[PDB]
Order: sequence, then structure tokens, then C-alpha cells
Amino acid sequence: EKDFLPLYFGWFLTKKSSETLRKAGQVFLEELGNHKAFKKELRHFISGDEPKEKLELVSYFGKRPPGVLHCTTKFCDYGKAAGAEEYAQQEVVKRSYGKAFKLSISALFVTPKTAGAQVVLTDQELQLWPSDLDKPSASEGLPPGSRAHVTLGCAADVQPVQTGLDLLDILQQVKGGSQGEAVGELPRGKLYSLGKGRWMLSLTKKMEVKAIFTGYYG
Repeated sequence: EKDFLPLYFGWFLTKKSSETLRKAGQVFLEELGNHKAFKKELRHFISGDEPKEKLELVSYFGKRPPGVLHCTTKFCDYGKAAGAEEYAQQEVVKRSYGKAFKLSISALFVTPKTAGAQVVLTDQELQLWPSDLDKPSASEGLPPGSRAHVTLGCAADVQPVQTGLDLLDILQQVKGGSQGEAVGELPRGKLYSLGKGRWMLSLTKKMEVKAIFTGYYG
């Protein structure tokens, strides 16, 4: 018999770090939904603003991680995903399995589909980032590891994998220092309105979270 791989590999945040990031994300949703720039753009966010009332983003992102938060490196589907075996056989992956890492969170974001946190990997952590033969059209021209994120919430009919795609689309948009100017300032940083229902909070001070690199089997 052959050994199957994890569902996916990634960094799983400690209990304390997950709680700190989760709360920071929830506070962001509350502040954003209350901000006049967001309220004014609700039609670009939802088609159901027929009612001129307030959208509660915590409710909108009603599918959330139930427990510990994580940052996926390679989705393997037990070995069925393309590139899964190649990723898992790397020395660096086997050597790092079970080890602790610190991940830097540089931004929080919201789109009509997902709420998440942008992770900025170190050079060492980038060695654990996969390099496959399918660099999506979405990631082209962005540095390796740009997709690294923590999912904080998803709209009802959205899959968590969409969060990485949303982050890449946001990074394409702000690539050319194309942030322009902030539409406001929340307590933790500058708030950017990127159009098409996309919002990005750039943290004045990056958040550091501790996590264990390991395999999740579902």
C-alpha cells in the first residue's frame, strides 16, 4: 500500500495567535461596514441594497473558520492534486514539518466574496511556498508567494480558496503604487477603496502570528 498525503500543507496558527487575528478581522468588518466611504459604495458591493439600510459585514461573511486559522502552502487533495507529490517529497518540507514559524500580516481585505489577511512570507518561509507548472493568469507579474493569506470569512456561496484569488486580484490592482490615496484611516491603518467592492486596510504596524507548519487531513 502507498501513503496518502495531507489534504493540504500549511501554517496553523496557535490558539492565541488565531484569536488575536480573528478579533482584528472582526473589528475591521465592523469599522468598515460603519465607514461612510463603504456605505456610499454599497451598490458596487451588493445588488441587494434595494433597502437603504446598513449591511452588517460580520453577518455577510457568515461562513468562517470554526477554530484555529491557517495559511495554506500547497493544496494536495491527498496526492490527487497536480504537483502534490513533488511538493511533499522536498527535503525542506520534510525537514520543516512540525516546526514553528512566525508569519507577518501586512493587510486585511474585503471583497464581495471573501474577507482575509495578507501574509508576507520571509525568505525562509518562501522555500515552503510551492512552485508548480501552473502559475495562474491571476498571479503573473507578482512576486512568488503573493497569494499567501489567511481566510477570515466567505459569503454563503463562496469557497475559501477564492480568498487567495481575491488577494491576487487586489495585489494586481495596487501593484504600481496604484494605491493612490486612502479614503480614510481606521485605528490600525490606512483604508483603501479599490473599486468593484474591494477594500484594503494597510496595517501601520504588521501583525506577527506564530504558527506550526504541518499537514491537515480533514
